[PDB]
Amino acid sequence: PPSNPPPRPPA
Amino acid sequence: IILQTYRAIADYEKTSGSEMALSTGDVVEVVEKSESGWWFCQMKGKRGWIPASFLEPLDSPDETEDPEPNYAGEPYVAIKAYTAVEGDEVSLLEGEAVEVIHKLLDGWWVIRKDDVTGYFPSMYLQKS
Repeated sequence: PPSNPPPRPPA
Repeated sequence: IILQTYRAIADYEKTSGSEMALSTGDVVEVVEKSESGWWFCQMKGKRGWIPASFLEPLDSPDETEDPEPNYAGEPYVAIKAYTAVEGDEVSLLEGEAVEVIHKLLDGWWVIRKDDVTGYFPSMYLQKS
């Protein structure tokens, strides 16, 4: 997968 | 053979080549779920890594499928340094031991390091 974490949750 | 199906609850923009982009309402089939909090999913004409955070399922939409906290905590170590960005996040240095208290599917786990408790990326942690 991507090497950065995903973003925090939104909405 | 029979892929689970989920629904985008917000817009997402690709930041990297492996990612896929979303628009709210899109219905994806899920190929792989990574504890990282990134899921590999397919649409019509599109396939890429998507933040799981941005998905409801098409089953019981409001019921969570996250585990639940284990406040006793479980032993992990940081494999890669991360600096907190939000206030609720925890900065670590490569090699620090922590206690995982909640393995949220979104990739942002709750951890306790001595007297600081907060969120930290699961991708940057490992068991012991």
